[PDB]
Amino acid sequence: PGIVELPTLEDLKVQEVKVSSSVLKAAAHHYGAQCDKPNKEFMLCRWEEKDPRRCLEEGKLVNQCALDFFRQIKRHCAEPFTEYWTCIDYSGLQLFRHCRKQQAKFDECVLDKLGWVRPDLGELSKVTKVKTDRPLPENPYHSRARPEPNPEAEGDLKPAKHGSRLFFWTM
Amino acid sequence: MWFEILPGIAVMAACLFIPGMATAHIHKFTNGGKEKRVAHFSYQWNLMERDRCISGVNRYHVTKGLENID
Repeated sequence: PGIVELPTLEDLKVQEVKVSSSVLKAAAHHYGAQCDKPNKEFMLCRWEEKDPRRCLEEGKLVNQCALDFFRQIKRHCAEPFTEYWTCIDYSGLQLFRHCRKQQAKFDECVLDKLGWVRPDLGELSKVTKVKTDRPLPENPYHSRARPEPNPEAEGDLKPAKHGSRLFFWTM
Repeated sequence: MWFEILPGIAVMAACLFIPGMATAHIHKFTNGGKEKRVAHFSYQWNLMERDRCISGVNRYHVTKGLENID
């Protein structure tokens, strides 16, 4: 049925984040509220294009933008960050309700050195009007042409010519 | 007297007590200090497999922070 052409191995070398889950989830909200610009249009690319291959250009940017956020903490209160994310992992659910004191310590540090405020409840869960440059695909499913529907029935009803016309029956 | 129930029932207080100690201690031992990560849904399992894959040493229970990121 054809060619399954896919991107080469050349473009699949991004500076992959080397962190673990706990440190990923320890920041989470601040990372989500400070790196939304590359997240939104890339995810919008994932939905609109309906194909992973066409969103490689945005796929690397979100990973790259993560590093700029991540190393920004290293030049700042990363020691409170280490104490935080090294206390989250100890819980099996990776739950924040048991690490509230370090939640404050990370928040109070990031509040003034950088200014990333704590996202209020429900703020992340919000549809956003992400600006984009790419035009919308003409057919995201690459749908082919459509069969022409059968001609529509019309015309005023007329009495059945010569009645029932079934064997000898008339009228 | 009635206190003679205590050392006979204390065996239960030892029998039904070490399984929790065995599990809890080995959970910290098998998973290296931290308790075993639970995955009741596919998202948590995807997190664990990512942690195991990123570990390099190929264990989910060893985590790396900002030190690798340069």
